[PDB]
Amino acid sequence: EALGMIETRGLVALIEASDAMVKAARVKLVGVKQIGGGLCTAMVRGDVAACKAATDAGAAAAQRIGELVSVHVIPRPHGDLEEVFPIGLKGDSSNLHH
Amino acid sequence: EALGMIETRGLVALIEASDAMVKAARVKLVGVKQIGGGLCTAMVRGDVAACKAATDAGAAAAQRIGELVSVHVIPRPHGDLEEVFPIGLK
Amino acid sequence: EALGMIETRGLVALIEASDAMVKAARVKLVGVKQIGGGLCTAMVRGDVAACKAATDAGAAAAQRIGELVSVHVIPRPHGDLEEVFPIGLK
Amino acid sequence: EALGMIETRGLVALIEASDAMVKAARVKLVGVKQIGGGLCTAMVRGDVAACKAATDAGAAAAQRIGELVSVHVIPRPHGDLEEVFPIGLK
Amino acid sequence: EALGMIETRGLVALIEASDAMVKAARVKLVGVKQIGGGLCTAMVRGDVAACKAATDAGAAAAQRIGELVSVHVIPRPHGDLEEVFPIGLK
Amino acid sequence: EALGMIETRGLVALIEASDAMVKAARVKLVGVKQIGGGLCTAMVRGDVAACKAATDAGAAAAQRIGELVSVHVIPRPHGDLEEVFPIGLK
Repeated sequence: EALGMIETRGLVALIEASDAMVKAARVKLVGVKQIGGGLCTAMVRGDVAACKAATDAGAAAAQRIGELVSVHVIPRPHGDLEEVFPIGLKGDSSNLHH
Repeated sequence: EALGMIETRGLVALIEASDAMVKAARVKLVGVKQIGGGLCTAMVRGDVAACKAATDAGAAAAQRIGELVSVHVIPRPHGDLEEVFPIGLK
Repeated sequence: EALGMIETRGLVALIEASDAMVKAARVKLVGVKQIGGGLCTAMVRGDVAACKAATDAGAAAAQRIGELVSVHVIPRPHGDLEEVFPIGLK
Repeated sequence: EALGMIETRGLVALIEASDAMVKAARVKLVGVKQIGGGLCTAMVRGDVAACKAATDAGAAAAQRIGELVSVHVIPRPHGDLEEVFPIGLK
Repeated sequence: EALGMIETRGLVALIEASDAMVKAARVKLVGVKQIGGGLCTAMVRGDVAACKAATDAGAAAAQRIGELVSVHVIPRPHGDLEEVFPIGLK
Repeated sequence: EALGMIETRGLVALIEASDAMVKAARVKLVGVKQIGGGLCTAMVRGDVAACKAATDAGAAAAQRIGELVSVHVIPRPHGDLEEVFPIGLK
């Protein structure tokens, strides 16, 4: 699956984009993270062409209400990019152990 | 049933808003928040019209005692939203 | 009972105003929450007027110690505000 | 019965401050604190005047190393301050 | 082995780097620390030749997606570095 | 024993300097720390001239990858500093 994300400086701006994203296309919202500075990021997985459209509409709704800084998509997430980023669906590592 | 929120720089603006918000219409305050930064956000959920009123009161009520950043209401939050954001009635 | 609250940008100013605040008149320091940002805020609850005297003086003493962001008071803090901000009696 | 503080933008400017304070006079360093924005505060307790020499010396040692933002001292802190502020003797 | 890292302002730029790093060459992505004002840093470890191919590609691909604040590889970090920084093979 | 320390803004910068720092003279990296705004420090102890040279190399190594806030040495840390700062050998 593709990785879509947008990062905003300003939460409210973030939630709105997350709303429009998951509304735009067939993409789930595998979570969000903030890292200080007021910067904070939301991330989604889906059909590549889904995550493309969602982010696109995400950036829109974001610019409208707040300060959007960056948006980007990644058709080919590195496998091991996960054990390190909230980019995960729950592969049930722990609920997978039983 | 709907979701209104406002984003400040300044806690004291955010608390004033909250207060105008609930006090302005029929909408329960479901989450405050922070993102490092000095920025933090308050949340409410009620009738579409309810949230627009309180949002309107808070934005204004904060305009006066500090920095306002953002107001918005989302009439019909996508379900996915809630599992991620502090946005539900517990 | 009313709610007084001051907010600054620097802990020193802050613990300073709270000290006037509590010294000025009939009020009790009840919470302090930090947004990081270098913004920090204190909270006290007296009879409305005891929170005006109290604040007024707090912001003063603060400003000499440096950078102050907000002062404000709310005589009748909406009820469910308590359950979301460190404003509560205890 | 004397409470000296220093506030810096930068840790190494504060670890210096404290080092000179404890050294200058007979005041007991009862805790550090940080509040985002790279601001943080060192606290010390002693003889009123002893807090004055110690502050004057530590403030001054930081102004050389870097970013100094606050130096104050309260000879007679309310008791409310202890239970909320980390100035506690321990 | 060698240790290369990239530091960004922005998590997104960051996430892209790592992804282009782990792709560019024979390197294992071993860490991501994070600090204030949204600077987050990313660790990797491999052939010193290989930590170059990667830091170069990860530096680049961030460049276009946002704010890069530093690239560097250390061929042979001291053993100390290990016990005080997220570099270690876990 | 003394104390060398070299504060930054930017982690990667701080890594290179802890490395070279510990690589310059004989000294022990006793620990690190951040306090927001993305300032952070490393802290080592060793024979006092150890620290002079090491700090001094970390400062150069640092001045280049990124931005350096503070270097300093305090040959004779007041024993008190140590129960409040990540300064000790544990």
